[PDB]
Order: sequence, then structure tokens, then C-alpha cells
Amino acid sequence: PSPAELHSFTHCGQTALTLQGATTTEASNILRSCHACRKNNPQHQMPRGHIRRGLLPNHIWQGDITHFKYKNTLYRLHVWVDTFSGAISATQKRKETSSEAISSLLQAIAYLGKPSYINTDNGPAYISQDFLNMCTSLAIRHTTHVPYNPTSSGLVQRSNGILKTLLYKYFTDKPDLPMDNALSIALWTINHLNVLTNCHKTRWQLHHSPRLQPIPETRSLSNKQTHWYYFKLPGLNSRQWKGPQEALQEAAGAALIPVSASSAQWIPWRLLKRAA
Amino acid sequence: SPAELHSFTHCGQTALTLQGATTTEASNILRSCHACRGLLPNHIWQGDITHFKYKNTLYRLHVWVDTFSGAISATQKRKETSSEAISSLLQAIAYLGKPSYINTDNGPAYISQDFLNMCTSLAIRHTTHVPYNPTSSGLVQRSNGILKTLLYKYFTDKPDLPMDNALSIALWTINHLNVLTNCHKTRWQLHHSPRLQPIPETRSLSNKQTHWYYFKLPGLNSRQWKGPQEALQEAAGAALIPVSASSAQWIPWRLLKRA
Amino acid sequence: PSPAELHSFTHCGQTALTLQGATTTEASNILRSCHACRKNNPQHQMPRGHIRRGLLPNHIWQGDITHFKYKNTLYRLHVWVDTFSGAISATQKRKETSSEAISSLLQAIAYLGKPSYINTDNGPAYISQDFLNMCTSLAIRHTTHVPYNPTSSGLVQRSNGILKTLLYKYFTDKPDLPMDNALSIALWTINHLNVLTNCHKTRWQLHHSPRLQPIPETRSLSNKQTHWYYFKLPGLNSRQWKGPQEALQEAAGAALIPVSASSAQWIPWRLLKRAA
Amino acid sequence: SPAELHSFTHCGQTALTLQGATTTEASNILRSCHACRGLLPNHIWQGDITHFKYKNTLYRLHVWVDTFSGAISATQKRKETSSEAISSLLQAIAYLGKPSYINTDNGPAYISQDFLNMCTSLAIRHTTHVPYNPTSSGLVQRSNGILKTLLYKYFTDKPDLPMDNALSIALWTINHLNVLTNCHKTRWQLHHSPRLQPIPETRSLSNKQTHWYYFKLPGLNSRQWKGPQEALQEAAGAALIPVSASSAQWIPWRLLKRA
Amino acid sequence: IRDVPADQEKLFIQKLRQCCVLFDFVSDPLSDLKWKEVKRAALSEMVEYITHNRNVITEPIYPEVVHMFAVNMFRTLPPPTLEAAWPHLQLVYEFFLRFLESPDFQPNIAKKYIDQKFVLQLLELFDSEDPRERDFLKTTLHRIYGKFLGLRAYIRKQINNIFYRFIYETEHHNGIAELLEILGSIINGFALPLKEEHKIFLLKVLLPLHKVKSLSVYHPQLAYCVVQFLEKDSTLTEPVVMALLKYWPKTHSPKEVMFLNELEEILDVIEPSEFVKIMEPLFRQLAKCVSSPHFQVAERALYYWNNEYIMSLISDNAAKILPIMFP
Amino acid sequence: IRDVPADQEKLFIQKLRQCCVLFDFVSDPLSDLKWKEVKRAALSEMVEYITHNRNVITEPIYPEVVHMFAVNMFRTLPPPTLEAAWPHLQLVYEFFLRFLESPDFQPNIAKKYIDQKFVLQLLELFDSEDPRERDFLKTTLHRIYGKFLGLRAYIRKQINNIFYRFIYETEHHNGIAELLEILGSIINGFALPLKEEHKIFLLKVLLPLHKVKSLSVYHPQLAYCVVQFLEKDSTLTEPVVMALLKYWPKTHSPKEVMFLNELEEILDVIEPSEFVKIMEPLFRQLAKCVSSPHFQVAERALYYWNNEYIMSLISDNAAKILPIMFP
DNA sequence: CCAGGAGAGAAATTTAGTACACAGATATCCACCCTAGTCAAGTGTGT
DNA sequence: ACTGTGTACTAAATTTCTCTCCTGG
DNA sequence: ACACACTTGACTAGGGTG
DNA sequence: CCAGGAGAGAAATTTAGTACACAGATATCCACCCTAGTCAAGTGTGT
DNA sequence: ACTGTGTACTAAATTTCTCTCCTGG
DNA sequence: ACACACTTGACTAGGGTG
Ligand SMILES: [Mg+2]
Ligand SMILES: [Mg+2]
Ligand SMILES: [Zn+2]
Ligand SMILES: [Zn+2]
Ligand SMILES: [Zn+2]
Repeated sequence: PSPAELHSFTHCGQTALTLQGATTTEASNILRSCHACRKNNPQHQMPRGHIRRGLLPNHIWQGDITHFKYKNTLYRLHVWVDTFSGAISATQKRKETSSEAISSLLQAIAYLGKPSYINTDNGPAYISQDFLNMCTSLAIRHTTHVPYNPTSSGLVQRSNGILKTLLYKYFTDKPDLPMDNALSIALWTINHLNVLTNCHKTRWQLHHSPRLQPIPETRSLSNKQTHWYYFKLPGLNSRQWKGPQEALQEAAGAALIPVSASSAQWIPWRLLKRAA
Repeated sequence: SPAELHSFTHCGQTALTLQGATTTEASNILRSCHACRGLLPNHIWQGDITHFKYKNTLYRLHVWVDTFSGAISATQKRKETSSEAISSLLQAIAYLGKPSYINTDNGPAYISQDFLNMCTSLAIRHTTHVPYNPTSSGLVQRSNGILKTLLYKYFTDKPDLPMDNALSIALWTINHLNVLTNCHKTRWQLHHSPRLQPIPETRSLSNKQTHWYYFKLPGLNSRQWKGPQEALQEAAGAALIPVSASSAQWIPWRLLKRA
Repeated sequence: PSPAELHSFTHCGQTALTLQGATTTEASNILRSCHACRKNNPQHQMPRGHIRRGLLPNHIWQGDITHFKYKNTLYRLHVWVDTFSGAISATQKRKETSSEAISSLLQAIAYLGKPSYINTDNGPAYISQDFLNMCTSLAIRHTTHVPYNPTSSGLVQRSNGILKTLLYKYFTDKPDLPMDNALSIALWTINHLNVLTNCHKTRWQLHHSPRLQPIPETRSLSNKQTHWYYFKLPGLNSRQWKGPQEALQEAAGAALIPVSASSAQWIPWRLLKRAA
Repeated sequence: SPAELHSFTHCGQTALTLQGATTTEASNILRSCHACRGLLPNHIWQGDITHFKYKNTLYRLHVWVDTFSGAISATQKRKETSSEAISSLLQAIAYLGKPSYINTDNGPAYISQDFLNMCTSLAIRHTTHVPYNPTSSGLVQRSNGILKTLLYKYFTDKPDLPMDNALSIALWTINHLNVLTNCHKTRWQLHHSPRLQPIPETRSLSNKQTHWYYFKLPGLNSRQWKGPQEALQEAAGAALIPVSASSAQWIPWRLLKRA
Repeated sequence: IRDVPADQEKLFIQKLRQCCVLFDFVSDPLSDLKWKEVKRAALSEMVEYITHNRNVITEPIYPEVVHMFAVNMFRTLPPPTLEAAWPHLQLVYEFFLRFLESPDFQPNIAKKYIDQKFVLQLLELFDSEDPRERDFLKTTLHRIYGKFLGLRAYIRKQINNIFYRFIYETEHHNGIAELLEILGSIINGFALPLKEEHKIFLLKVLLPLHKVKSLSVYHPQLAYCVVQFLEKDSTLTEPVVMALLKYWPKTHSPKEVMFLNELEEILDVIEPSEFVKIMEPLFRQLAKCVSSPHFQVAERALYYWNNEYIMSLISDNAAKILPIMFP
Repeated sequence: IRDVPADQEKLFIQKLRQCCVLFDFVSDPLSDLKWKEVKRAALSEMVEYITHNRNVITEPIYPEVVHMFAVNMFRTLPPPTLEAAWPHLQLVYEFFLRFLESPDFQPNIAKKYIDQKFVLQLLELFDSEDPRERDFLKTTLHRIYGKFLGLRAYIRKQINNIFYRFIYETEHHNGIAELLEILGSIINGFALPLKEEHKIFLLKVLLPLHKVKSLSVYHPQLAYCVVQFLEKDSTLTEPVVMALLKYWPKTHSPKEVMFLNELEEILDVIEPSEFVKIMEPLFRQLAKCVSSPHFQVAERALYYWNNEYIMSLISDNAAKILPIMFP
């Protein structure tokens, strides 16, 4: 068809086809079977997963480690935050050992609270064997995010930014005072003297009172039906879409696609593009 | 677990049956590892420095203990100058809570002008204890001795553990898993019971509400909202709008009407 | 006191002030007298000066030079665009010396049409004395942009993206065909066979027919009144805000301003944190 | 400017007074530099390949010329296989316009299926000439000889030029700054006069409009919109809505209602 | 003298009407040229003012603008020539065109101000020899004819008058093509079945026109007219059979070979239903014009064994042309 | 037996009322314990159902819920002790509390179902020795008293009865503190000038209370009461002068030194206007209690040369205390 | 003679709606064009 | 088996009030 | 005629923006 | 007996509203932890 | 003396129509 | 009874994720 093979020779927009003289609906059909004309435009209409975690109870925590103040002393800090009530515990000095991470977690438990889940990045100080041996010694689960995906920990990443630029404020002023206490102070602030939205409580007091409340429940996930869809390797190797044939096992926000290595992988929907 | 949570922390007799052990399963747990200035509610504090039997070097640790509840927060250092006591307090104050009447003996670390140049900056009445006033010792030392015991009950086993986790764990047990009197309240529970709201006279009502909130985005579509009715919960995060499905959810939310 | 200077010891939020018992708006005054709190929080509420030129009937070209995928060899494309009708002329083969850029302009002018202004970035092949002498020999103006600011050329930078992903489409299919005539192809389907936008007129037509129209008038850039702004060096050197005292010659969008070198640049407003 | 525009361009006698020279000063420009099958309305084409004076190696001018207007589009290359007789055509089509009858000659570069394997893929009737039909030569050759003489007019002066600009410039002058006959139309403006709209009977009305629509953002504020007003102009970019100040602007617009 | 300010259309109808002084500009501009340039600047302001606003064009000016028009150019021309005062007439024109297609022109008002003798005092200007004005005059007439109905059919008759008076004798009207285009715009805008009047006036004067000579100056456009005529009306092709054939020229000339080039570019809409009766009278000249005195008819009369469907027609229904086509 | 489905409040009032069988649970659970666990699971469903929806709490159940309450725990206690069946009473409690502060509880309806003898059949439960229920009972009373008016002043009188009957003899009521807190919530919620009744019943029984012994078990909260008493009512401080002084103990004991710790933590809201008449009777015991038989009075009677403003008061208006303060 | 009362600031004070950036981090190379000095062929002194 | 988010910053609504000073009790 | 005073240059060196 | 006609698809076909990415480009280093191979000290035979 | 922007992609409005089949001319 | 048939080991190298 002078309409159809015209697109099959130029890849012109549907409106041009219309003006060539074929009705819109057939145009729209054409523009969803020009497989190349589909594999190149990156346009990404899948629905966002804003789903960092559900928080029916308190105590599903989150971990992350950060580098501060490398004027002369790189200043490594560890932070754990709670995601029912946005309360932050933070301990630095320099190191990276598993034994250091462990001593930090063990210290955050003396502050509040005593969690029941956990999840961090892929890990190394967290991937240690003795680390998870400490975990299991405390009857705690543990999970890891997908590799190479920073937004996965959106919450912590933001609470980091909040903490740094409060430190920076203090250190613009009063530029002598030692970090040990200019940190203890910036914490007492973040916990006791701020409010968030019309929630209009101080993170801490919100973290304290409402546990007097019960726990709703939604379980028995179901309704699994596959689909088929070409997008993209998630190694930041941004390029044309990367087409896979199709999902081995559906999920909620994520997916599971056999890379040609016949290997399972869990791509998040922020990287996919649906097909027939 | 309870035999293991014991060997992990070495509690006593009382606070274990509330995890699932019977009466005798608590006395037999004791047979396991055998023989191992008023009340001033809330925030009128008291504190102290202490030596400590070394591992090879005497660790000097300060501490701050409330007087209403009986909570404890403390740390360990090597030097004991005023800059040290300062960093110690200031940490405990980022722990709970923020006091208004602090008391101590008259050691040198309590005299220095910098210390004054910090207390004054926080509207903190800093009094002076009468030095060598042990009429308050039986209670402060009740606490301190608790720590001394617990620590030795820790590193008499597996002595290779570092000399800080012993402190962390010591606290986490001493401030979440104990009651001394019949109060049936942990120190740290009690110390943060949200205070009872004082009733006003002649207006015998309450205000607990925010009405709709046009809600959308349970799932996977952008469209007009749904009329979002009340929210019976709230938290950084979401708000528990009861869906018309007679069911509940959690969403980061759209509107804010008046209520 | 405890209301007044508390911010001067913690830098807590205004809400925390009022809730500890301070006033209602003098809070807002306090939170604009912490040079620290301003030198640290980032925000650009200054309006989105967003504007090209183009009022003329299609006579400001605005054209830049770029790269291309190597089958086994780079391919340099120069591309000039118009700014009132989005028409694109593009000539590539390998070299980006001045004498070739010149031969490109001299060709993309035969294809419509002889301009009256021109605009570009600081690329060397354009700073050439020889290019300049050619330009002047042709009764044209010439201008640059503030250096190190890619958005400045938004229009052409985008028409680049458009041209690349059209090429890629073709070279997905029929991957043997010679890498030049498939350019003349794309240039057709970009000018004649593609309804632009809500205007609903193919660029080509929009570029020819309306020349019958007159020229409206607008003039008198005037009414100068300075201010003070502390914001940020524009050398990608993203950091705390960089504070100067104050503009010498304010202008539309941009703003002349001296750095401590007693030297004067024109920081695009998009990097200025207002404070009077 | 006219003496330099002259030597830079340097076509001829007619179309120069429209830049500012008088009658006699135009003839005194000629005194200057001492060196100077039907008619087939738009898109029924004709083409040809041509040799050229070897500067030291002859190049293969390869050209296409319309038959209604009289525009030109050509190029330079070395070989003459259908590979690039194609690439030449295809480029001319990216230039103006897209034809429907291509008659040049019975050359092998036209014989090859590689050629027809492209033409057929573009719905392009191929009607080719009777070879050796010079009854059309006095005209296509009029064009070609123009190209020839113009080139030598260029580089006999300043032979330092490469043989690309010489062609680019030769065109830009031959297709924007000339008028053939009394028509007082350039080859270009003629070849792209937007065709007169054919008039309907009993529908004797018109539609030149897009409905009013709100507007904001002249300057520096975000708020509700204003108007609406009709918009009397439009272009990729802005749309020239007449602002309430009895004046005009240009904004990248907001709404598109029905009219 | 100039302005833009009280914002009263009366002060602007003043600015308009105050051009009521008229220059005699045959050879004598010496007397106060400045009134001339100021006039040009005036109308320039007037034009972009009309582009400026919406409410500018109220009734009290309508017969005045049409009068200012008539007074400014409604006069005789000396029967390749251009205008000395050209950019002045080129501005009264552009101002009027933009005035016409202005949005706020209501036809029901101007209906009484549009006049039949007026438009006759407009069409006779096409006889001039300036191509430039012959363009503005083209487009403006096309706007009138698109924007009125009574005068629509009226001018149709007026031009048929001109047609008659032109074709039957040697009128060197030299301004025809511009109507042939307005024609083509019309003949496109039709829906048959309809009144035969149009096609009648075509078989009356349009094709008999070819008795005329010098055809090159209007040949293309007339060819485009006859094709706009046929499509789809073209089933109306049955009677076109032999028309030019009897109007066929007699002597030897590139006129005839141009008409061949025409006839070659018109065999495009054949349909075999009535094509039965015509392929024979076609060949009764086409196959029978070898007796022409040209040296070209040796390959002129045989350009039809070569098409795609013309050849398939020679092999479609050849049950009647088979012996006549020379073996 | 369990459900969640016809969505009929009648089938849910059934689920509620069907707990109408009652266990005698002193020492004999052997007979079909399963009715017990199923009851627990029932009320669990009932509670989170009430959290589930909005329209659940209509009239036909109101006197039934209050009856189910009374039938479930309105009985005697044996005059540090806890409950065997504790998590059952701990759930009827939590269910009722959430029932009370539920949004859809309209008071104008329940007004007839809230009963004065009922609340008397509630307050006498504070005499028990389980601290846990003594908490739920605290909070629930605080909600009733916050959510009604007639019974508000009624219970005020009822407790003043208890007060009288307690203080004047040796009642080991052992459940006082929970009302001292409901008191403090009230005495905060006031706006003087007002009826003297409150302050009267305070100078009637509240301060005479200190004739009592064992004060450690109720001292802090009563101190927080007297301070919530003063602010702003504190101008009512003039007559407080000597009250405890006459109620001052007689013998040597840490009771007296605790009361000193009290008196030390109450000199905080002095204002010099009426302070003229009191600094002397203050020192008529404070400076005159050196004759106490403690070994501490050696530094007890001199803790007031050391404050910030108490000392400045000793240097503010010393024109009357100057010879009495020992030089 | 003056209590409700349009009402024009007004002041005050709430809300709404976008932007920004936390993510492991730098050095090094490359295509080009300009400015500034350094001996190295070419040409002017003294007879 | 797994998924972005919280604060700052300014214009605009909107809601107190508020003296001006009119009105008929 | 063989001892030194005068340019470029070539030809290095270095920097700045994409 | 049937022309306007609710009307439930329906189909069709317009519009609205967010996301994305063009920008010069890679290599190289670093803090850490795990698995797999490579010489370097230790113990049983034969008569 | 200088300043972000154009297209793709999918749900939702909305606007044609359309037989069902009711109605009294 | 000591030479070899047999082990660890330590200790690299290399890879992978932030
Ligand atoms: Mg990390
Ligand atoms: Mg560039
Ligand atoms: Zn395509
Ligand atoms: Zn033990
Ligand atoms: Zn500040």
C-alpha cells in the first residue's frame, strides 16, 4: 500500500500518512508494527512504581554509607532510617569494615528502635559473611536491592542530602568546632525540632505514640499473566531498546526477563517497553 | 529463643515470661548460666563521671541519668577535660531529651568558662551538687553498679569483642527490657508516654480530622480522582484512605480540605 | 531570645520557632537573615527566562556542528537551523576545520535562504579569523553565547536529536546502504512529509508562504534598576552559592556581574539566588 | 555593497537596480569590472549528465532541471555508475521537489535495474526520452551553458577556489537573484508560489482561525491566565496573541480550542 | 504631519480621508515632493494599524475606502512596461488586499457598497501591461469572487462577454491568463450533476478558442483548465470527441507540434465504456496525419505503442482496430 | 464458628451478642476451652472491623455494648497482683476505648445510655491492685469526662466524697494517682475568675491531705497538681500561706526532708506584692527550724542564700528582714 | 449619638505549585585555534 | 522474587479586621 | 673582499572551549 | 407502517498531560570482599 | 550585552451514529 | 632407620559493586 510501504520506506508520521489518504485508525495500526520505528524512539509510558516500601508496621529499616568533608579527612558516616516515621540514626568515623558496619547497627539499636526487617545496597561491607551471621544471630531478615539502581533507596538518599546540608550550614559558621558534636547537634535537630507536612508532627513523637494501633493486612498476591516486551540492558548502557521475548515470571513493580544467557534478571518497570 | 536471647543479654527472672516462657521456665532459665532533688518529672537531670576496671587501660566514662524515669545515656573516653564532658552531655542531649535543670559535683571539667559558655547558650540552670553527698548515691550507684555488672557478664564470655559494642548492647537491654518496681513499664516506655491531654472546661470536644483529599493513583492510571473521604491514619508516607472497596491502602496523597 | 537566637544556634525551621512559641511572621523575617541558610539551600525561584529570538520572518539561523556513530569511522555533520520555521540544513563528511565549516554555510545558504543574522557557540572552527572575514564579506552579523552553557542553543541541540534518531531508524533496517544518501533521504522526510505541531503546517510551507506578511515592532530595552545576587560560579563548579554584590548592567534574562577579579561576565539568571 | 555584491555574485544587468542602483548606474555596472516535453506545471522533470573543463581533471557535472519553472539542482563527482546517478537524483529530491516523470536519456546509468529498483519504490512513472532529440537541447543547453560561463566567471578571477563553493555560490545566484523574462519572478519564488485555493460553489465562506485561548507568561510571574483572545499569527515557536495592552508579543502558547 | 493620541476612530478616518489631495505624476514632481513621501508613510502606518487592532473597520468608512480606492487608481492605461509610481500603487494594493481578508469585514454590510459597475471598473484593468499589478489584481478578484454570490454569477456572465468579443476577432487583450486561473479555481469547486450552463459555455467558446494563434502565452494554463474540467466531470468526455480535431490546424508549424504535445498530455482519463466510439475517430486523424508536411511526423504519429495502459487498450478490445493498425 | 457475607448489621450484632455465655474462670477451664479462644478471635475480628468501616455503630447496639461491658467485668476484686485471664480483660478494654473515641459516636444519642450509677460502677474499680487495668481505667475515665458535662460535675462531687472518706481515716485505697492525673488535666483546663468551689474543695481537703503518711506513693503527682493549681490561679497563692506549715510534721523523718524537697521546688512563682506579708512567716519556720532533730538541718535551713532572684529578693526589699537574717 | 456595616487597605497568613538533587571519583585525552618567544637563513653597519 | 522523594521559595487566595462614617431607634 | 646589525619563522611553548 | 429518537455499544477520533534527552569522551583509580590456583611446610610407606 | 525545547505515547472525553423498536398521523 | 607418596596454605590473582 502506497500508504503502508511509504511508511516502510521513510518512517513518516501518521499525520503524513493521513494526508496521503488512509484513515487514522489504520495509520495507528501501522505505527505500532514498524518494529524498528518502535525500537528507537525512547518513550516510556509504563506506570511509575513509587513503592519504596509499604509500612503497615513500624520497623522496616534502610541502610546507607556516605563520604563527608574530604578537605583533609574523608569522614565516613553510616545512616539508618526508619520508614514508618522518618527517624534517623547516624554514626561515622572513617572505616569500612564489616566489623564497623556491625558496630554501627548495634549502636543504632540503642537509639530507636529494634527493627524486624532491613534492606540495603549490594553491599560489600554488608555482604560479608560475618555480617549476615550477626543478622541471623538477631532473628532479622535481610534483602538487597537490584544492582545498579540508585533510586531504589530513594528515601535514604534524600535523608542523606538533608543531613549533609545541615552540617554544611554549621560549618560555614563557627568553622572551628569539632565534628563529634557538630553532628550530635545536627541530629537533635533533625529529630526534635521539625515538622513535615500537615502530618504536622515531629518525626520522633510520631514515631512514638501511634504504635498503640493495630495492623491491617493484605496478602495472597495472585493474578499472574505474562506479557512480552523489549527494552534495555540496566547496566546504564543506554542505547536502543534491547529487545526481550518475554517475562518468565511477573511481579509487582519489577519483572523477570531471560537475558540471552538464559539467566534470570529483575528489571524494574522504569526500563521497559511493551509489545504485542 | 528465650534461652538464646538470654545468653545474648543475661536478663534475670521477671521480663522473660512475657516472651513466652512459663513460671518454672523462668526459674530454670536462672538455673541455666547459674549465678552468672525530688522525683522531678520530666527532665530535671543529674550526671556523673566514673572510672572503670580496665581491660588493660582504665576507661573513663561519663553518664547522665534522669531523675524522674530512670533512663541512662553515657559514653566512654580517655581524657576528661571540659571539652570532653561537653561532648558527652551534648550527645546525651541528642539522646533524650532536652533538660532544664542540670546538677553535678564541682570537678574541674565542671568549672571551666567554656562549659559555662555552652550551658548559658541553652537556657539550662546549672546548679552545684554538694560534693561527697552520698545520700543520693544509693540510687546513682544502683545504676552504675548495674552497668559494671552487666559489662563483666558480657566480656567474661567471648572477651575478644570490642569494648564499645559491650556498651551499646548493655544499654539496649537496660533501657528496653526491664522493670524494677511493679510499674510494669520499661524505663524507656515510661519516659516517653505521650502526656495526657489536659481537658478544657466548657468546650467538651475534640478535633481529630482531615476531610477529603481527592485520591487517585492506587495502581496504574492517570485520570480524575475519587472522593476521598476521611483519613484514619497518617505518616510521612501515606494516609490510609479507606477505599470504597471496603478496604484500605496507603498512598502519597493529593488534596487537603479543612477539618 | 530563646525564640530569637535559637535559629542562630541550630538553624531550625520557622515552624519549629513558632511552635516553641515565637511569633507568626517575624519568623519569616528571621529566615531571611541567615546568610548561611541562604548560601546553602539551593533554589532558583527567579523566573524562567526562556526565550530565543525569531520575531523576524525566518531570518536567524542558529546552527551547530556534531558527531555520529562509526560503522568503522566517525562522521561529522554540520547543521544550521532557522528559528521561525524550524527548517534544517545539514552537511557532513569528516572534517571540522574552519574552511570546511565555511564551505558548509556557503552551501546551506543555496537551499533557502540568505540570512540576516546568525548565532552559534564558541567552537574554534567558528572563532576562526578566516570564518569571521568570510562572514563580514557577506554582510552578516555574528554572535556567541555565554561559554559553558549548553541549553543556550536548545533549539538546534534538539533538532540534532531528531536527526540522529531518524538516521538510526534507517540504519536499523537495510544496514548496507551508503551513509550519505540515506542522509538526503532523512532531510526530505524532515522538511516535506511531517506535520510539525498544533500549527499543523509542514515546516517547508510555513517557511515559504507567509513571507507576504509585514514586520511588527518592539524596541526600547530600558528601565534599568540593579539588585544584588549571591549565586554560583558558572563553570559547572556546582557548590555553595558563590556570593556577589551586585549587578552593573542588568539585561533581559541574563545579568552582567563582576567577579572579585574585577572582571565582568554575564551569568544567566538561572544561576542567581536573589538577596537584596 | 552593489560593487561588492556584484563581484561576489556576479550576475548580471537586470536584477541589480532593485537593490538601489539607477538606470545608468546599472549600465555603468556593466561598464564595471570590465568582464561582464510541454511546459508541464510543477513536477514533471528532466535531467542529464555532463562533462566539464578539466582544471586538470574533468569532473562529471550531473544535473536535474525542472520543466515548468526552470530551477536547477546538480552536483559534482568522478564516476558515472548507477550507484551515484541514484545518489544524485535522490539528493535533488531532497531539494525541490518530488517528481512524477523522469526523462533523461537511454544511458547505462539509467539502464541498470539498480536504478529502476529505486524508481519503482517511489511511485515514479519513468518516461524516458528519444535519444538524440536536440529539439529540447537549445533550452537545456541554454541552462547548462549558463552554468559553464558562470563557473569560469568565478574562478578565472581568484583561481584559488575549491570546486565546491564555486558550485554552491553559482546556484545561490542562479536561483534567487535572476529573472528570466518580463515575468518579474525568480525561478524560485515562481517554483514555490503557494497555489491559489480553488473556490467552492454554495460554500462561499472561509476558515482562517484557531479559537481563543488563555495566555500567561509574558514575563516573570505564575498565576491564572488571562484573555482569552483570538491569535492572529502562528509559527513553530510562538503565536502572536494581541495583548490587552493594544500591543503584540510572542509566546509558546497554552490552549487550542475549536474554531 | 503624523500621529498614531486620543484613540478616536474619527481622528483615524481623518488620517485616512486627508489623502484626498491627488497628484498629477506624469512628469512633474518638483512641486513639494514631501506630500508624496508623507503619504507613503501615512498609508504605511494605516496598514500596520489595521494589523494592530480588532475594532477598526466600522461602517462609516466602508464607502469611503472603496471611494479612496476608485479615486486612487480608476483611470486609463496606455494601450513589457512598468510603473514609475509603482511602490505607491503597490501599497494601495497591499493595503486593500489586507483590508479585504481582514477578519472583521462583514459581508452583509458591505453588500450595498460592493457594486456591479464598480467591478466592471475593476476588470477592465487587466488589459494593462504591468505584470505586477496584474498579480495584485488577480488575487483581489479571487477574493471578491470568493466572498460574494450575486456578483459571482454576474461576473461569470461579464467574462463570457469578454470571451466572445475576444475570440471572434484579433483582440490583443494580453491579460487572459489571470482569469484562466480564477477559472480553474472555480471549475474545481463544483459538484455535478448540475446546470449545463458551464459546460455549455465551454463547448460554446472555450474549445473554439483554439482558432487563435500565439498560443504559447496562455497554452499551459488552458491545458490545466481543460484537465480541471474533465476530472471527475470527465465522464462529460463523451462529447469532447473530435472538437479539437475539427479545430485542428491546417499549415505546418510548431504550433501543431505543441498541440500534439498537448494531445499527448491529455489521453489520461480514458474509460472503455464510451471509448468504443472514439478510438476509431482518434485514429482517423492520429493514424491518418502521416500526410502532414512536417519532417517529424515520421515518429510523431507513432507515440502510442509505448504506454502501459494505452498499449493494454491496444490489446484490451482490439476486435475493432485490428486491421487498421498497420501490421 | 466465624465470619466477616451478607453485610447485615444484624448478623454482626449477632456476632457481638453471641458472647452472652460467660465463663467462671477461677480455677476450672477444663470444660471446652475452645469457646474461650474463639471468643478472643471473635473480639479480634470485631475490633479491626470497627477500624474497618464508618457506618457500624448505629443505635440498636448502644445499650447492648454498655451491657456487654458491665456483664463482662462489673464484679468484685479481692481487696502487686495481676490477672490470669488478663489478655481477655485487656481486650474488652482496648475494644471499648477504641469504641469510645470512634468518630461516629454521637453523644446526644448515648446521653440516655450513659448512666450515673454506671459510672459509679466504674470508679470503684480503681481500688484494685492490677496496675495494667488501672491504666486502661485511667484513660477511659479521661475520655468519658472529656466527652460529657452533667456527669462531669457529678463525678467531681463523687470523687470529693471519696477524698473525704479517704483522708479522714486510714483508707489504703492504693489507686489514687490515676485521679490525681485526671485532676491535673482539669485544673489546667480552667479560666478564672470563676466559682470558688474548686479552690474551696482544695483548701478543704487537698492540702489537709498531707496529714497522711507513706507520701512517697503519691507525692510527685500531687506536687504537679499544686503547681498546675497555681498557674495562673496562683494569685490564689496569698491564702496558701502557712497551710502546710500548720500541717507540718512533728517528728524526725525523711518524710520531713521529702517535704523540704517539695517546699524547695515550690518557691518559683513569688510576686512581691503580697510577698510582703509572707517572707516573715516563711522565716518564722524556715529560719526557725534549726531546732529540728535531724543531722541535716545544719545545711537544710540555709538553701536560700543561693538562688538568682530569691537572693535578689533578699536584696530587693530587705527593709523588713534585715535584722532577722542572721549576720 | 451612635452599632451594624460596605469597604480599601491591610495585614496577615495560608496554600499551591515547581525545582532540585542525593546517588563512588577523578584525570587524561582529543580537535582545533590563537598568542609569545628563539635561534636560522637572509641582508643592512665598519674600509 | 521487588518498586523516588522531601524541602524551599514566592505569588495568590482568603480571611480577619479595621476605621470611615451612614443610618435611621 | 669576510666581521656583525637588521627582519621573519618556525616553531616551538602554552591555553581555552566542546 | 413507520421518522424522530433514548441509547449502549461503539467506534472513532480528538485532546491532555507527562517523560525524555540533545549536550566532547573515555580510561583509570579506589575500598572492600569473595573464589581458584601454586609452591611450602608436614607425616604414612619399603627391609 | 543575552535567555530550553519538540515529539511519542496512552487514557479519557466526546461526538457520531447506530439499530432497538415505541409512538401515535 | 631416612627418601617420596600424600596432604594444606597462603596467598596470590582475579572479579564485582558503590
Ligand atoms: Mg550507598
Ligand atoms: Mg557548537
Ligand atoms: Zn516506522
Ligand atoms: Zn545467665
Ligand atoms: Zn541561618
